[PDB]
Amino acid sequence: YRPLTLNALLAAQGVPVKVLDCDTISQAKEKMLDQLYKGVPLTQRPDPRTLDVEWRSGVAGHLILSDEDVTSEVQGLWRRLNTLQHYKVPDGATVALVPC
Amino acid sequence: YRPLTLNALLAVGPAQGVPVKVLDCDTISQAKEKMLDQLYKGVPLTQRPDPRTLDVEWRSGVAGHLILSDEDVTSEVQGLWRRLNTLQHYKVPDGATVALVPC
Repeated sequence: YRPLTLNALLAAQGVPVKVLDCDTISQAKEKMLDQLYKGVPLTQRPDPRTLDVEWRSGVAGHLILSDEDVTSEVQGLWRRLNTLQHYKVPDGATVALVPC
Repeated sequence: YRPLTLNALLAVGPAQGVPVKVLDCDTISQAKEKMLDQLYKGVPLTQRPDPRTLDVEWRSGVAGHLILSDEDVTSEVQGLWRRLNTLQHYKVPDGATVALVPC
């Protein structure tokens, strides 16, 4: 259970967000929302489902992260929920919440 | 990987069951497809119900009349891993009566 800190954006300026590398994308997204909306009135906060999680990697472009996609580990009838470690998200990664 | 034969019925309309060979490792979706193809043998595609409009009902005197699905509250979990439900998951026995119910 390695902790990480994300540089979270709502898409200009990044905010630190404490997460674990074994958090699912859903779990990490909650934690990001908690920091990013802290100063936003209740009535102005979007529904989380209208946002996607976008990892803007340093050197290799942007990627939408989700709990289930073409990358998910499958073994016969079994499937693993995608985590931050699954995607190889490093400590200090810039991650944006973007219109879905 | 045990073969099973189900006693398959339609739940609407007026011993009535027809035999359907399945595998116990078939998903509910897969079992449903095999049940429709036997029950509706001879009936053109255009005269068959959309499969998504039917639920699979296992009429057990022991477990109850259960609606079976590929994914539900009973699905096996292990950490972050979830398994699709099969006939073996529900422990549907050989010769089980299973109905297709308008859904």
